[PDB]
Amino acid sequence: DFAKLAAAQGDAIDSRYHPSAAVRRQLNKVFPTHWSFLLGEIALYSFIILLLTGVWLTLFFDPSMAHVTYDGVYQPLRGVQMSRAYETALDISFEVRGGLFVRQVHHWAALMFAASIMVHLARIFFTGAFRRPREANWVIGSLLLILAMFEGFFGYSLPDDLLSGTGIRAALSGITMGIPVIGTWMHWALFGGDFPGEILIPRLYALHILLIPGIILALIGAHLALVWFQKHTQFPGPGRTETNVVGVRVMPVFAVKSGAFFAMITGVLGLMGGLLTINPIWNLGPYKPSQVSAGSQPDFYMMWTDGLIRLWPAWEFYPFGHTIPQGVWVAVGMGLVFALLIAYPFIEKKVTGDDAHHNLLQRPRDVPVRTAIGSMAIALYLLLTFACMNDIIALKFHISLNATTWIGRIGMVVLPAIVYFVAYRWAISLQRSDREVLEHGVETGIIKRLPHGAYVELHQPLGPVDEHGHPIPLEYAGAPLPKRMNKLGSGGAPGTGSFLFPDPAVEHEALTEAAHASEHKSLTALKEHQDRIHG
Amino acid sequence: LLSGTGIRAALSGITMGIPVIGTWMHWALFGGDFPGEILIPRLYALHILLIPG
Amino acid sequence: DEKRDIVAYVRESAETPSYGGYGLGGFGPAPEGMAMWIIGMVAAIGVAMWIGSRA
Amino acid sequence: GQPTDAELAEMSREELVKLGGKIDGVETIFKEPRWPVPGTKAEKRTERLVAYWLMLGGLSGLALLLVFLFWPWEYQPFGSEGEFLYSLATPLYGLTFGLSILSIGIGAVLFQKKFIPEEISVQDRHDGRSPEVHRKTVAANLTDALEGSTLKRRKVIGLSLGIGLGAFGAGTLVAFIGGLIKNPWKPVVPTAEGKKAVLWTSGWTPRFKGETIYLARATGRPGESPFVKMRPEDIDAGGMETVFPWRESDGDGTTVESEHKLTEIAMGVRNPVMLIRIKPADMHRVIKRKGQESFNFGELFAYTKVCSHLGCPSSLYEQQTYRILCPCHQSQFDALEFAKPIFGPAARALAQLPITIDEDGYLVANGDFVEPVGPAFWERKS
Amino acid sequence: GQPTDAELAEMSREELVKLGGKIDGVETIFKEPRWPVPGTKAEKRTERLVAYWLMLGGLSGLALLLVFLFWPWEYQPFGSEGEFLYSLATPLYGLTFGLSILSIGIGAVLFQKKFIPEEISVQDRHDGRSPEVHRKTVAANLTDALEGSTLKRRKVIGLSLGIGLGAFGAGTLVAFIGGLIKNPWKPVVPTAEGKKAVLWTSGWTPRFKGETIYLARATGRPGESPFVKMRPEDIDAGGMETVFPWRESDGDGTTVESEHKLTEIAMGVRNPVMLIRIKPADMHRVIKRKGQESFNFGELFAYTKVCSHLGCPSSLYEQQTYRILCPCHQSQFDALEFAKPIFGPAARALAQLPITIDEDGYLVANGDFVEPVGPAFWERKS
Ligand SMILES: CC(C)=CCC/C(C)=C/CC/C(C)=C/CC/C(C)=C/CC/C(C)=C/CC/C(C)=C/CC/C(C)=C/CC/C(C)=C/CC/C(C)=C/CC1=C(C)C(=O)c2ccccc2C1=O
Ligand SMILES: CC(C)=CCC/C(C)=C/CC/C(C)=C/CC/C(C)=C/CC/C(C)=C\CC/C(C)=C/CC/C(C)=C/CC/C(C)=C/CC/C(C)=C/CC1=C(C)C(=O)c2ccccc2C1=O
Ligand SMILES: CC(C)=CCC/C(C)=C\CC/C(C)=C/CC/C(C)=C/CC/C(C)=C/CC/C(C)=C/CC/C(C)=C/CC/C(C)=C/CC/C(C)=C\CC1=C(C)C(=O)c2ccccc2C1=O
Ligand SMILES: CCCCCCCCCCCCCCCC(=O)O[C@H](COC(=O)CCCCCCC[C@@H](C)CCCCCCCCC)COP(=O)(O)O[C@H]1[C@H](O)[C@H](O)[C@H](O)[C@@H](O)[C@@H]1O
Ligand SMILES: CCCCCCCCCCCCCCCC(=O)O[C@H](COC(=O)CCCCCCC[C@@H](C)CCCCCCCCC)COP(=O)(O)O[C@H]1[C@H](O)[C@H](O)[C@H](O)[C@@H](O)[C@@H]1O
Ligand code: HEM
Ligand code: FES
Ligand code: FES
Repeated sequence: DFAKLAAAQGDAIDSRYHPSAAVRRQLNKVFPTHWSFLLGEIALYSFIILLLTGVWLTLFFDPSMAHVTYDGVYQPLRGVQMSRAYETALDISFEVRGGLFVRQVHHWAALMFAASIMVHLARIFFTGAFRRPREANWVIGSLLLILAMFEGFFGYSLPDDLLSGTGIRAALSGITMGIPVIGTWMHWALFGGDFPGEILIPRLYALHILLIPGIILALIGAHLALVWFQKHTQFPGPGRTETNVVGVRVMPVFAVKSGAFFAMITGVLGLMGGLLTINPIWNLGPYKPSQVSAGSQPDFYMMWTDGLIRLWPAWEFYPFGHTIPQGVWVAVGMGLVFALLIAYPFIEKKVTGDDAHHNLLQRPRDVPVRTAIGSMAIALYLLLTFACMNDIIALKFHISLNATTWIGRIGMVVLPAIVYFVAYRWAISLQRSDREVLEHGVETGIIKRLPHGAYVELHQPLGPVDEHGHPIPLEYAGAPLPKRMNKLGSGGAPGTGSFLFPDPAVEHEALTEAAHASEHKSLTALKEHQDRIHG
Repeated sequence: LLSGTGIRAALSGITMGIPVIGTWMHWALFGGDFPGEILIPRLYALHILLIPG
Repeated sequence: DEKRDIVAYVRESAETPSYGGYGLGGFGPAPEGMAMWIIGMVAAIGVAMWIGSRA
Repeated sequence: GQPTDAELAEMSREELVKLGGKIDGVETIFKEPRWPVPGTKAEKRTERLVAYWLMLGGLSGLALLLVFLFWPWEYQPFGSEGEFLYSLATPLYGLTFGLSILSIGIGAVLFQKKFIPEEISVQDRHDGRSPEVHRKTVAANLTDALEGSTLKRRKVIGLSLGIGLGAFGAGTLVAFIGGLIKNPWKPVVPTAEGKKAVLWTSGWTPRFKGETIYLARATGRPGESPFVKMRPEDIDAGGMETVFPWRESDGDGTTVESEHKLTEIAMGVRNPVMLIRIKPADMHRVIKRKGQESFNFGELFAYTKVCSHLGCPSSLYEQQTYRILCPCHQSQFDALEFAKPIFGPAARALAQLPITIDEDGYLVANGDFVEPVGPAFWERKS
Repeated sequence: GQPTDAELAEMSREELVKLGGKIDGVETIFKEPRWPVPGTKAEKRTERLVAYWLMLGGLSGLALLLVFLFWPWEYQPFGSEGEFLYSLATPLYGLTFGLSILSIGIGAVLFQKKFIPEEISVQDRHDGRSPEVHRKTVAANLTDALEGSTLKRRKVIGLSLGIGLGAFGAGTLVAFIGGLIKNPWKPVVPTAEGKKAVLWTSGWTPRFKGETIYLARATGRPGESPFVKMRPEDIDAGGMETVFPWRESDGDGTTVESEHKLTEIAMGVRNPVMLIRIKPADMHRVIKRKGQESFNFGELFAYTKVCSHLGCPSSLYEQQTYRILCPCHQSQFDALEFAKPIFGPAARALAQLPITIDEDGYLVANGDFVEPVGPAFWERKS
């Protein structure tokens, strides 16, 4: 009697505790059903998969520089001195059943985590979800992005590899020693000595499996709690206002679709871990200061920092008996990048004057200057990433390596400007298109007038039509406009039988008019609620 | 010496004496025989992240 | 002898199948990041567009 | 406007759901089932579709189980029967797992989009500026806690608590971080000129005056005799060889005392050097640095491999251009001239090792680098 | 019974605190200040007392800082000038830190107990069985979510989702745990009788038929020649020596190839053995096990050190009692008889190594243990 068991368990729960009101509030919480609001969930799900795979990895990983000869199964690396970290990474790859798959899905989850964090940041920035109520949310999310970047750095640096080791040597060691007053001291504190200090990988292992994941988990908890209680913002729409949330309740629909989305994201990541090879360390010999490779790139989320290193033009200053190497330039650049990213909402409000409580998102077209600035920043980030990749770009796409370096150097001040101008004008022209639709109706096929030979596109008005043909223009309300009669009530009733065979006409008619009734009922309910809010 | 002797007693002997799956649990935990080269890394994971979490 | 060993390694690395799926060229970070951003992120975003709504 | 003391008994499920929405500020508008018409076969087809997706997920999960338990996993040497099975083993694990969970997710999404009823529930958002009753009551509670405590009236306690907390925090933070803090300039590495700091000294620093440091070539032999003495004739015009600072005392790796000295030589960050043979025809284009004019032994030039910018090895030697390129950040150093950077982030030249030949003709270092060899840092160029 | 729309403006702090308590179900009774009478000098003394405690905390925190920054820390070898300072270095760190924070805590407690007003606030506890409105509305919401979803009507979906989730969970759990699951009885250790399991084989198992396994004494020499061949004359009546299975191939630890075989010998769980010289007077009290009657060489008996119960070494030896005691759980084995347990948790006798002397008189195992030597397990005694 599962129904009786459920009832008895509910009564016992509500007697021991009293979660009825709280649970009802959680279940009844309404979440907007916009697709772009799942971008953060992608990052959350990738993070969960990262935790689950990282536990498995830690069950088999040994962090240490203790030198050992492999003497494993992988023949191409036998008798070669390597760190125990590399040896156990190879053991995960080969000796452990499914260890290669687990580590590959872990790395793919890391890449998807960074990518989805970037996409979510783009969504919120361009939609203006950081304004008065949620600047703190933006700030903690920026800290979260920085932590994710650096944890991925430490994660692919954990198995001491040739690629990851040379990346560490460059970024960490060089840029740390570069810092003027405390650079060498920071280097010695972090590595416990010179660069190959025998505590580096244990320290990174701790930072990567316990410390940084703990901070990220706490910050994700704060992030999700803030989103939960500062009810999720929404785009302007029929019944959507600054003081309501139009969407679906948590329990019946949102919970089911979020769980299913998590399942599908897990499936995508597992499929990638299977079919796509990620970081094949066995091809990469154990780290040695002398051995190198041509590629020498970090993961894509640090590729922009590496590209900054490459592109910045070797400007070194030599104060009285001292040196200020080119690494400090990039250190300051990264500092500026993070500072501006964290402080943008406050910069935005200082610049514009907006101190209003904003609960309705802005369309990126509707906010041109911010959209232009975001496009400019994305262009700069892409230029830096492809500058880091300039080695492989030059190799495959036959471009001189010097040519790619200087393309990056010039474009990091030219391409941002071009993209800013283009994005600003593009946003304004999207606004112009929206107003054209508002004032003339949707466009359709052309018709030749009866008496004379005029051609008229035979538009379709979206609002009340004047006594004559031309309609009364509507007022823009911040919501997208249907520019195709495709997406309106036109040409949308295929035979509802099946792909290969029809259904009885009675069934088809019943279904089609039932759907018509349901959709017009939804439209009428939204219209009535909209009229009720002010009217 | 002290703590490794304690491990050898409890974790190894008790685990490996269990009738149906004792040796299997011992080998799964230690990656092999008692002094298996993964015991302390596994305990480190368990002790800094997994169990404290 | 050393040159023969290098030749053997070159041939082995050239003819060795990529363990753990399609080997995206041989360059790790750049092909892997591109494959993420295309395959994984287009899949995720398209699935999000399917599940959610446009408005 | 009443809590429905006894009407809940006869209130139906729909009425109770509406009441809950009302209490929570949620008004459910157009909660309509997906299949109002009963008995239609389109409903059965959609049912079968979601069932097929869930069953595909289950079959793929069973496939994951079966392939994981029974498949030719385990590394297979090159060109051996079973290599193909091993190569597509992990792909099969990932394919089965991902397909299973993806199909389950697709089935769940289809159930939500086809069977779970459609709603446009609208929740009243009470964001911002809690009602004045709550605000003023919280303010009163906090202010009463602060003032009643009699703080901001015991000046001595106010200052003493601040001093105590500040001193304790200072002591605790300093004791937390002093374990990590180390002096980079503590003289530790022994040298002919007494113990010196690590950054100044590399494997090429003479431990005692007049020590012989051979430019030993690092044969890839796994462990035994990894470094072997070197002769100028071994290199030929337009050739580069990575050499290391090997000492007679640092004999082959057969012993345990050795194979730690050799490991230290191999792992020395500032140890590896590139010995390049400048072509005799191109020897006339060489421009030499101050104090490094006699460093080259005839047409042999020894430059540190560590890039002068962030310290990656600069191994990519290009002959017929005499350019030592670094792969980490694409910086070229003109080997013909003193190895000065002529492109890329680097701004300082690579340190040039003084080389010569000892008795028996083996290549040895004729001294130490006249400058620190790794990447630059604050305490440099003086 | 009204929310005080505009009364809050003139409501005082006490009234607002009472209102908040009322809203939260909290009635603050007897919230009285500690010092109603003003100007008294007992108040000043108490103020100064809490101030003194906080100032002691601050002074001790500064002491922690100064001691940590400037104290002769670092190990001092032994009987060395500075050894006394080092010995109380860490105690001083702990003393200063603990005293500082303890004094801060004492000051805070005294401030709470002497200055913060005393209250006996009583909160209304609404525990158990949320009001029927909430219970029934939650039940209605959950039941509407379940039934409206149309589940428990699509038997094919109900069963398919269960099958899919179960299969996926099975596959995922098996894939998670199969990396760990290893077969204890995979024949890996080579032996004269082919590869055998690790539990069956020890360091005393002859790798090839007729192999010589000397009972090498483990000298404490740090690294070089750790194991040295042994002779019967070395022990004297009532003597115990810990010996290991040393092979001629496992030469001294000078080489890298050696010092790994030797490390394996030292770290072998079942390798160490105790060689006991039974006193000739007491040799007549010896009882011998089935198949172990000729194992002893004259008055030499070689018993495994690993205790038969949980595998700790049984290193303690009592002569004139001939009792091999295990420190882990106080089990005694009668060495005179076959090393059968005559006390403690152990129930199986220690395995007896056959021993003899080869040419030159060096002690060598005359075979292998006729039983598994470590602690017992399921697959044993057959
Ligand atoms: C710092 C910086 C950006 C310097 C400039 C270097 C650079 C990126 C130059 C452009 C590269 C191109 C497009 C070369 C083709 C020749 C060329 C320049 C033609 C004119 C360009 C032009 C305006 C054309 C008009 C039409 C048009 C837009 C054509 C674009 C054609 C292309 C290539 C579109 C895709 C863009 C693309 C993928 C560029 C390469 C970027 C990267 C990082 C690829 C990474 C990558 C590599 C490198 C693999 O080898 C690989 C192997 C196996 C699996 C995966 C991969 C993989 O993902
Ligand atoms: C970026 C932004 C919105 C900034 C707001 C303005 C602001 C506050 C600026 C202050 C900070 C500064 C100084 C910024 C300038 C430069 C900058 C952004 C530095 C920080 C870099 C950083 C930590 C985060 C930026 C992340 C971000 C928003 C990236 C763009 C993400 C978006 C919208 C992607 C499009 C969605 C989509 C379908 C992507 C997949 C399709 C493809 C292939 C897109 C192109 C593409 C991309 C996008 C890659 O990332 C990539 C990485 C590695 C190899 C290849 C590729 C590649 O081909
Ligand atoms: C060889 C080998 C070892 C292979 C294995 C690889 C490995 C090591 C690890 C991965 C293996 C595993 C365990 C994979 C499965 C992972 C997993 C649990 C998937 C669940 C997805 C699934 C099976 C769905 C079935 C379809 C279905 C009926 C769905 C509806 C019921 C379900 C499952 C609902 C789940 C809801 C869900 C995702 C809850 C997440 C809980 C968390 C952390 C946060 C909740 C939460 C969410 C989700 C928000 O979106 C949100 C947005 C704004 C503000 C706040 C929140 C918020 O608090
Ligand atoms: C959900 C995940 C779905 C992922 C799809 C997975 C794809 C499966 C691929 C096939 C099965 C696995 C193959 C494993 C074995 C294997 O590795 O595959 C090579 C082939 O490789 C190639 O050429 C490329 C062939 C082109 C088809 C594959 C392209 C798929 C890309 C597009 C997927 C990533 C997305 C990137 C988007 C990019 C656009 C950005 C806008 C084949 O040998 P070969 O061809 O000879 O490789 C040479 C050595 O020999 C030789 O030494 C060596 O030196 C080389 O020359 C080497 O090429
Ligand atoms: C407000 C606090 C004011 C005090 C600031 C103290 C920092 C200045 C140091 C002053 C004394 C320096 C000379 C005497 C000492 C000396 O000679 O040592 C030196 C290195 O100074 C040390 O000792 C440890 C430094 C202590 C950590 C300082 C942390 C920074 C402070 C400023 C931040 C916290 C303060 C609160 C403000 C923030 C509030 C938050 C809002 C060199 O090391 P070395 O010769 O190699 O020996 C190594 C042994 O030291 C080493 O502990 C050991 O680990 C070994 O590794 C060994 O190598
Ligand atoms: C939170 C975000 C995380 C990110 C972005 C991340 C990223 C990464 C990446 C990219 C790798 C390289 C994997 C490879 O090269 O095969 C890695 C390795 C590793 N990760 Fe993480 N990780 C995260 C969380 C965790 C957690 C929570 C744990 C522990 C529970 C963990 C444990 C490990 C271990 C042990 C390794 C080394 C395994 C190996 O070398 O193959 N990671 N990480
Ligand atoms: S690391 Fe060599 S030029 Fe930058
Ligand atoms: S361990 Fe020896 S008696 Fe228990």
